[PDB]
Amino acid sequence: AQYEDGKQYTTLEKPVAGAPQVLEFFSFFCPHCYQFEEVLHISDNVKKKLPEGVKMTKYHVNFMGGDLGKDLTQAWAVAMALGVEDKVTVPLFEGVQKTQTIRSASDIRDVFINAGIKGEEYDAAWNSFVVKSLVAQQEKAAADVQLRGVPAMFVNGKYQLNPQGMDTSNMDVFVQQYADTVKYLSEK
Repeated sequence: AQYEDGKQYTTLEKPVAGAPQVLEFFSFFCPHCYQFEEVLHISDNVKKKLPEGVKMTKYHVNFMGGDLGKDLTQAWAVAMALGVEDKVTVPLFEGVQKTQTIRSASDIRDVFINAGIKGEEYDAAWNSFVVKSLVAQQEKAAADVQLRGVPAMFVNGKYQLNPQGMDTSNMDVFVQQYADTVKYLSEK
């Protein structure tokens, strides 16, 4: 066929019940994730092609970057709670990988402040139980699929994208193939 299990995607031998429809994992320490988000805009091009009704979820992971890696998972929880993902995603990636000005939890907090989130509001969220349960959700989702590398995308807890089975000569064309594949998997 044109789409083949084991080619553009794989099937989880152990499917995950109740999983989000489209689930992307990343780390702000992850070089290909920087490419995916900042250069390719994968999340965004997938969204523009997703069927009516199907929602998109993106979670941060702990297994890169040690202690700062976990801080970033908690910060990403704060980002989701406040709904400011689209304001902090670029400065967090650039702060970790481009300027390398993010070295502490306080430096992460600076990104939010500069983005216009109030200090008191950031700190309140950071320490909140709603954020703790959001950290929990992120951890559980990665655990459910035995996640050991990023970037990663899963459709309906059943299928995992396999971009290594794709031509990267042209980055526009790769992105649309990736997106068209997610759409295909979402209609399965």
